[PDB]
Amino acid sequence: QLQESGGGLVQAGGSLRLSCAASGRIFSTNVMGWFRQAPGKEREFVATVGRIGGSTVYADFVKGRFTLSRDNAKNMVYLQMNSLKPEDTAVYYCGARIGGSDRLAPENYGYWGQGTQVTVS
Amino acid sequence: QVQLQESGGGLVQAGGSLRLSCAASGRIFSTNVMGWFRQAPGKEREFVATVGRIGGSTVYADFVKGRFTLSRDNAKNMVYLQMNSLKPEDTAVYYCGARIGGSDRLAPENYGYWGQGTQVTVSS
Amino acid sequence: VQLQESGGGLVQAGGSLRLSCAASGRIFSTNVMGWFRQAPGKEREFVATVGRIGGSTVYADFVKGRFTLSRDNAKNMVYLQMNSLKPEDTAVYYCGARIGGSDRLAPENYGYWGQGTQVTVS
Amino acid sequence: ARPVDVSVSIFINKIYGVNTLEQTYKVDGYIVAQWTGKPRKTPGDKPLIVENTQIERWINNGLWVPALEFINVVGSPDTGNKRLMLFPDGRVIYNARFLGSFSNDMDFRLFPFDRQQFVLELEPFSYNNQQLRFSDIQVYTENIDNEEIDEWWIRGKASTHISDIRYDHLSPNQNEFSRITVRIDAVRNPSYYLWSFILPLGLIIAASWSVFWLESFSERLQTSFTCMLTVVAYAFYTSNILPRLPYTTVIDQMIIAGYGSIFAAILLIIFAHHRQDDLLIQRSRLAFPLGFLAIGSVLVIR
Amino acid sequence: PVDARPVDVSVSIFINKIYGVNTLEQTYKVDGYIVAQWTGKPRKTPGDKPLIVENTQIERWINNGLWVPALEFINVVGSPDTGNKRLMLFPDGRVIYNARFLGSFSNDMDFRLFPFDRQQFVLELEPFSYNNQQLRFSDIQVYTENIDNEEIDEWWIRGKASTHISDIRYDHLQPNQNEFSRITVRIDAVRNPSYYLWSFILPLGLIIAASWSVFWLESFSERLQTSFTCMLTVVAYAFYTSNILPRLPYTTVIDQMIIAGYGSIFAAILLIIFAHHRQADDLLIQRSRLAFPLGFLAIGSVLVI
Ligand code: NA
Repeated sequence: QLQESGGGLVQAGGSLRLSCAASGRIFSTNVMGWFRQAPGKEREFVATVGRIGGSTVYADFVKGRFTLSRDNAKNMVYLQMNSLKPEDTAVYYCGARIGGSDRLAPENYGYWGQGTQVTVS
Repeated sequence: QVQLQESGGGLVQAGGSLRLSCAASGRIFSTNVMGWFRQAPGKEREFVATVGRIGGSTVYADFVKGRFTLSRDNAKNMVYLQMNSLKPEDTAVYYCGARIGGSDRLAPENYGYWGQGTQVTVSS
Repeated sequence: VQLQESGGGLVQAGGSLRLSCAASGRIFSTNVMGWFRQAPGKEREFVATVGRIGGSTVYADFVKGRFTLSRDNAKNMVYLQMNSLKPEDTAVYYCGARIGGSDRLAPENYGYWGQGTQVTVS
Repeated sequence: ARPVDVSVSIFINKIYGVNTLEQTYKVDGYIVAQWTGKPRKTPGDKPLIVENTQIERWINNGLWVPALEFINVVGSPDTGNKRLMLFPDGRVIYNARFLGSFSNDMDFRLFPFDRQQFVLELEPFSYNNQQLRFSDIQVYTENIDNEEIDEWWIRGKASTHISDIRYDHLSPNQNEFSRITVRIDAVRNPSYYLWSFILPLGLIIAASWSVFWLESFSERLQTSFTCMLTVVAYAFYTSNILPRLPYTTVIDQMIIAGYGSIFAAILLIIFAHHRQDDLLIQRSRLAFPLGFLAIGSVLVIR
Repeated sequence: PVDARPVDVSVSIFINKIYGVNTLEQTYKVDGYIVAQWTGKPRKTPGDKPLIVENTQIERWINNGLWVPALEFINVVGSPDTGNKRLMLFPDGRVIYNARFLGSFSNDMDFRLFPFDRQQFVLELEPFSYNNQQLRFSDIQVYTENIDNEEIDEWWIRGKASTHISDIRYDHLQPNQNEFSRITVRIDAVRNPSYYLWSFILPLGLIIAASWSVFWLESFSERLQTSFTCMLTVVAYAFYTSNILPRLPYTTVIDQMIIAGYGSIFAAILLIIFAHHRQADDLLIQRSRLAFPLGFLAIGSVLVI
């Protein structure tokens, strides 16, 4: 089970810190990734950890504005989102990679959370 | 298994245009195996066009010289041969065949389930 | 396998000593023996041992060419000629025997440690 | 200064040579990389083609040609013919044929019904996304006549992604690289494994239940060893053909269930011969079949 | 005005993958990147920005006098497969060398406890031509792969990567010029015994145990003949195992079980004949159905010392 939080309304240019609590059989937070889905559009990748140590994979629209971090102690990941713009308005979901061979593919993620709404004017 | 029916040919003046169509029906899950052939009285059945191995490519006989185009409609299981700048030498009955096996897209031997054919005549 | 160190004692900065480690028991050779040291509060750290290829010897970074390892396979012994001592070298110098693995520099791959010889530099 | 927009096209001719143990596969194809440099003068103001060894002479003279690395290639790829096409307007097209061993995560636990994702990951070796960024990616694959003769069944058109890899060990905004990712989905052709491996195994395991129809404790126990020996004889038939893996597959679990079923019968047969002449429990000619299928369904819960 | 001090070289090793263990040769394959950094004399660059030089172009700079020292993998087998390589030249004098590599590496590997063995995969790096008066390693950092689930992997990495920086003194070589700086990396791993416990050890136990059932047959002829089918079943199993398990110059844990099976069935054959041909009584000593499995497990216990 996964639960998101930290969404809300923010002014264009502001910041938000999304949080994803993980519970259950999850040896490490590496398997977790962030996604977003706007009304009518498809669920698109946002961020997850890179294969090799020190690397992180971000969607092309991030452009250095977001930053994925992890708190293995609390078994969590955070998406620090800055310089937000109206294009970023969507429901942000937190997923857990359940195999496959594509970190950026929603098809390879299960245990999705309810999602947390992010709205930018 | 399958059956093929040509259509779209007729009489046209040198330089005109025709569009041949071939409709397939039966145990066929792709139109990639279909190929156009022609055969005028006096000569042997010679290859004209079919799909290439890699996506986006198409194989044409040396006598096409870019004048004929093979298009596809996988949804309707139909192939089309747009023939332009027609010459009097293009006169023949154009056949539509389905590839049975082998590994030579150009050899008619590897094609079966031939159709009745459509006559294509080009005058001056 | 039983190891017994010897040769320690007190010396002033810039002095010299010659440690000896006698091996008694079932040992295939002295290639498997290595010198370590442990100062109060500091971990037991590698000092020296033979290299994989003949003519080579592995020394800790702090040796800086001062110490020299030698062996008398007949007498079944290894010697450590320590020169140009410094205060930082004060410690208990043990003598271990490589018990396997492929990390000559790893104490975890050594055993049959001796009682140790104390060396103190002023 | 803005980064160079590099458009990429990957043509995949063949994917084959899966190494289950190493989780690798071979890929033969072409790679095309196009970008726009500064205008230049060419013979007859027409496009200039430069092939193979002659490329090196333009690079030595200043022509910028960035190295694009296959992130998931094992060893140096086998590069065949390669050319440049230099347009007078500044456009540059780099084209090369490659054969490479590529790696990715591959799970064969549902063998012979497993499903794999063949991946190519491409990234500039030295230029970050402030200097070189992939603007788009297109993939072209083989037009299949019929897949009944093929080992893998492709499912869907190639999937693509363009993302940014941020490295924490390069220390301002100069530690992100542009990465292309291509994915080909495929399912294993199970026909052979169904008919020549799974089916004969079911017959062997089922035929071991015949011992219960023998009318002598001597016959039943002795024949149980011929069955145990048949499962072993079948074990090295599967081991000699099925891929080498560091874990058990479906077939493997069947084989293990076979060992237990026969070993169970040995105990029951002996238990029946000393419990009270218990031909009633020897009438477990239906219990054993039922118990196996029950545990068998649970085995394939993955 | 030269600088005769040793050049300090900082190294980073990115390990992508360790695989392809060859047990008889005691080798393994490593794919990754090696990054080496040192500070030279400042220089002018295009636009006072870092200059990138890739692959073949590196050779042109070495011909012009740029110092780029060869760093040898001491424990590599053959020439490693070097992929892309690059230099980055900064105006202030920094030089960074980076290269993708694939190589086969050797080390002392002990598989006697197979399939429950632990191994130390090692990388040893040293300059090929420059002693520690000219080139010395100042630090080493190692970055490995981020693992999702280890149940699918052949090996499990226990603990972070260990590193060492030591000096190697060569006798075969002016004074103080016979010493080279060496980096050592160590990755501790443990094998995944799952596959070998369920597909190899467990079926072999049922076979040995099943062979103890010969004592429950009510005839000498049946006891001695079925034993031969049991023997034949252990031999048929030794082939299945050897065809899959790795080749070694010594016995493993599974090899000893197989030998134990041979010994059990052979011992039972001697007991079956002795009981029947010592007297004319026999069936009563054959009621050792309990005594034999205990003696086997008894010896089976003292084998674990
Ligand atoms: Na028999």
